Amino acid sequence: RECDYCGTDIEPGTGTMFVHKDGATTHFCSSKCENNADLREARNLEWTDTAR
Amino acid sequence: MIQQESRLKVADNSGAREVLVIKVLGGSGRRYANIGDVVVATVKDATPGGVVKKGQVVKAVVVRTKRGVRRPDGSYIRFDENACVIIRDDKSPRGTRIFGPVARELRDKDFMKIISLAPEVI
Amino acid sequence: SSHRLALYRNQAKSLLTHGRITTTVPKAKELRGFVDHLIHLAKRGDLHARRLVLRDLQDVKLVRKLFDEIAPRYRDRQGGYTRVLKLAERRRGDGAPLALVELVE
Amino acid sequence: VQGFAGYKAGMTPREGMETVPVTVIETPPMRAVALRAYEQRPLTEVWTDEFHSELDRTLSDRLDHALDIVEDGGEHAMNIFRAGEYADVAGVTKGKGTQGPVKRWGVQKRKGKHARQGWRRRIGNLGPWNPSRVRSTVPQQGQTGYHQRTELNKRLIDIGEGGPYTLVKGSVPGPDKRLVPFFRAVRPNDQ
Amino acid sequence: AKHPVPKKKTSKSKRDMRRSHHALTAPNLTECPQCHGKKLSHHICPNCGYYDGRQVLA
RNA sequence: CUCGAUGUCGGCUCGUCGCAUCCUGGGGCUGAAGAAGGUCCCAAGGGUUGGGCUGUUCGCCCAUUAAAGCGGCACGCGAGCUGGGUUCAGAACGUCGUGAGACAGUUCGGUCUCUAUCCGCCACGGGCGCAGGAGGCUUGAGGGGGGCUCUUCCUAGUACGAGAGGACCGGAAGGGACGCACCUCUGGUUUCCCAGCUGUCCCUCCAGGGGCAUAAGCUGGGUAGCCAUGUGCGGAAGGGAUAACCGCUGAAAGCAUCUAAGCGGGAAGCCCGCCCCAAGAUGAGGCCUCCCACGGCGUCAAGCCGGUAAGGACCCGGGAAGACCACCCGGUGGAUGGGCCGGGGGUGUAAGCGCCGCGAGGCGUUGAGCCGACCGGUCCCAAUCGUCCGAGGUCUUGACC
Repeated sequence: RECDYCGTDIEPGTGTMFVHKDGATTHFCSSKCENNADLREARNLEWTDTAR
Repeated sequence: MIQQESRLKVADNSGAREVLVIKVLGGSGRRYANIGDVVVATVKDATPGGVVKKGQVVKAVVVRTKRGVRRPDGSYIRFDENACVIIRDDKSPRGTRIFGPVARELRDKDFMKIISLAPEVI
Repeated sequence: SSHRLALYRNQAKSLLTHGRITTTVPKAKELRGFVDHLIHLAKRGDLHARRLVLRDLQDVKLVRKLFDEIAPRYRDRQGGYTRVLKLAERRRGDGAPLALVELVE
Repeated sequence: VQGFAGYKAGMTPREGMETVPVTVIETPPMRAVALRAYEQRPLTEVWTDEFHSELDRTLSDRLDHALDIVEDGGEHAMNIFRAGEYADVAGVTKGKGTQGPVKRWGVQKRKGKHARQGWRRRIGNLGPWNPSRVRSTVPQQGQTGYHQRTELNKRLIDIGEGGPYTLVKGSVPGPDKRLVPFFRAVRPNDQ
Repeated sequence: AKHPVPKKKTSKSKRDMRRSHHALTAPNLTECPQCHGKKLSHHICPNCGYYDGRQVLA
């Protein structure tokens, strides 16, 4: 994928994946993805695998 | 995780909305309701009297907790939310339908019923 | 905190000026490494390096003085550019086993 | 020396089939010093110098098979401990020190409305009026960090030599890496 | 606010006994490097400057 | 006994007994088949949950559970809180009183004090001891820790059973509270490590910084150690002596009787076993590995001196070792600190120049820069040189060379 989108990344040959309601999702990564993303609009996201 | 009066929504339709957590079901001591687990709480509020109704003595189980569940697969999983499903003494749901995904779990501790109803089980 | 630094600061400062002062055991034991460390930077020697060293010390004269001045007299070794020497006596009322330290020379 | 033992490698988990965390342990054969027997009279420890080079800087199976390696010349490679086994190890607590009746000993402290009142840590009480002064009962700020700790059901998973070393099933060696580890599988229950 | 205070004349005896475990122990000092004399085990001095390097006065 | 004064209710915490035992095992009983109850004898090990409303305990109610015990110790605990409350003056009502005041009727609010001496407890050092002087290793008498449990499965839906049900016996698995230990995985830390920021003073103008804005001014983040929300693990076997309780062999009662004598059965319980000390258990224990008889003085001079690095120490340098102390490793024939150096980790691509847009900025060089303890090299630095103390081998008896 791309930490869902968070093109950064973090935590070994395992990692981990957060998640939201509605069969929707959020595979995941670092404390730079999280919080931010968990609170607005992905599009606008830069740094990473979006505003790449 | 999830006891006294921590609240959690529905994903099925039983006719609920959210529910307060009385006891963690199992036996004495015990202090925790983790998906798969089964809770002894009630309605904090439920639709316009579908079939349940606000403030209704209840029985529900575990399927969504942002407490993060460590998968024997040294893996990790969690959710943006915390809620579960009602039940008929017979570990049997009511909501005819599901909502947000869930986790293998259930299966492991009995419930298929939802296991599949679920839009997606993670 | 802000004090740990400050110290290292003025001490690092004063020192380079003389190259061996009189503070107690520890005090010295540290002003070393640091100050020390700093050195190793005068050694690096450049835009950056300087922009640091100074960053703390704050002061052309020196800052430069060392980077150029001493730095060299050291360009060769491997850290240690300081020889922390304990002392014989002790500040009064107190009774603190002060000590002296210099730039190994 | 009746047993087998060495020091703490460290911990980490990884692999398996579901996955599982253990700990590494260092120790070839720390030679063989005499051997336990109270024969003809009182016998226990001799010393026919054959040790290191520094050591004078300070100068019936278990023990038995020993005879095997302790007469060989001294040393004795460790590892019967094989594939899937339960010895037991006795670490050394951990210079944790003298602490409050808090962690030292489970206990609830200064509640709320007074769970702060620049108040806090400090036991509740000692003894009643009539009973009698005190008991040797209620612990105290009973220092820790030095205890001769250990445990049980110590299952070893695997081992290999490259350097004689052992992989463990759940670490909790007690003491810290580079620490003094001694193992055994005492009155095992999982047997 | 004297909750707790002694309760029985401390007993000279004891008292002192207490003050007993106390005691000094002369500076372990050694003798000059070449300074010739007695110095603070490990240091130059108003007799030295040496050690190996003349880092002092007199 | 106490008024030259023992601070009283409930709560909190920390608990400790006891058994008439609530849960838990073992039993005999039943109008007990099963299953589940009832009855009573034996056993306290361990254990016996969240809320509610009430100052309360008590108590009723809510959801659990195997269970959700009775009572001791001034209905334990104020020199340990609580301090609501009954129990200072206010002041209120109601209430009696000509009144004044008043009330186990009520209602608002109303100053619980830093320095433990002794005994006592938990802890760590100092002696002095254990009669050569010496470092290393073990025994444990005797103490202390811990012991609980639900549920799920085959045996089996077979015994029983008209049926709806549901076994001893025998065996898997999971989980609950709990405790020991431990960072790997997880999560909380991260007072400066790294990054973005607005206000300001110095900085030289720009840039590039600097304190202060707590003791970091603010925000994002963050090893290593500590630490749970998290990791292993544990409460078991089994051995012996019993309760109650069940039997055998058989008197006295030529017939019976667990019975005095003889022999066995039988418990979460005692003893042992499993961990945790531990001979200062003055009965100072064992054992191995070192040291050898030095000086001169009136004596059973077991008294004064060089010693033996056997040996230790002190001083230095260091430790998840740590209040001090004691305890551990090192002391330049060293890698012990720091230093440097690679390595990892961490922050998100720097200072500069460059190239696009009036500017703001961007894009590049550049996953840059900068890096606090984490893994490991290298004598740059700093553990130089030096002291002190330390044995000799007490008396009797005998066993062997």
